[PDB]
Amino acid sequence: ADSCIQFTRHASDVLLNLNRLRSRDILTDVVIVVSREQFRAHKTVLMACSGLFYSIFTDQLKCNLSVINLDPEINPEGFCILLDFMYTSRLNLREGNIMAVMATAMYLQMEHVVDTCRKFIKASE
Amino acid sequence: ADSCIQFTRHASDVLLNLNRLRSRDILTDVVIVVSREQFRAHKTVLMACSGLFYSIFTDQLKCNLSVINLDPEINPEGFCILLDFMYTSRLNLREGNIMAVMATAMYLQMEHVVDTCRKFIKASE
Amino acid sequence: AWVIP
Amino acid sequence: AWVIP
Ligand SMILES: [Cl-]
Ligand SMILES: [Cl-]
Repeated sequence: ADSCIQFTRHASDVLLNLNRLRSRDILTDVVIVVSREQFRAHKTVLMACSGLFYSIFTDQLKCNLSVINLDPEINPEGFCILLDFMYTSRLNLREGNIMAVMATAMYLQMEHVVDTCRKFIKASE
Repeated sequence: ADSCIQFTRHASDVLLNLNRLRSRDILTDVVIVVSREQFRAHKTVLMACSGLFYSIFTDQLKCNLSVINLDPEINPEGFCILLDFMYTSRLNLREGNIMAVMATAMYLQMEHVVDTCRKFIKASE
Repeated sequence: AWVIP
Repeated sequence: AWVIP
């Protein structure tokens, strides 16, 4: 309908509550393994943020897996920063992690993160 | 970290993608039954929006149910409008549905919706 | 909050 | 979009 009203803060409040569920380990349904570091998450949030996870969890066989192992070249801290960004909209981008975050965002197909990483790197060159 | 950058549109893009998953029936894990009308949804989104669903899906027995039957006094159209609001931030509030939406929001413990309904009713009195 | 989107 | 929150 064209007659709707909108609650401005709704989407951020939903994201804040999904993050709360993740911290309390409520209804998490997948473990992402990155070089033996394990991260519990919600498949729907991963699919909503990452082109790679969207492709994974829409596959008729992988949709049922409770563990997903990422490529061993992926940095666990880079993945952690990206998972926090998925659940909070905030990216902890630092000189010491930018290359790992950018490489991880390229792999996860998170184009907005790749774009800001490219801009920060270009600014330092 | 206090050094984070934030992507303003992230939370709304996540919500838009969760709604897309719902429309395509991807990874929906519960059917909410309202007077024999059935609504497929994601438990995490319901818990993130509604105090009632948060209480339901954090219960050690109900967390495992794939069907939840609501009170027969709940109006299916009112529930539909609220479920759409959960997934989009947009509330289709109309003269013909406001009482049903308000009663449903009180039952689902969705205080911001109850508040706008009270304001619209008070304005017409 | 509420607005006209 | 990116901002300082
Ligand atoms: Cl992104
Ligand atoms: Cl609400």
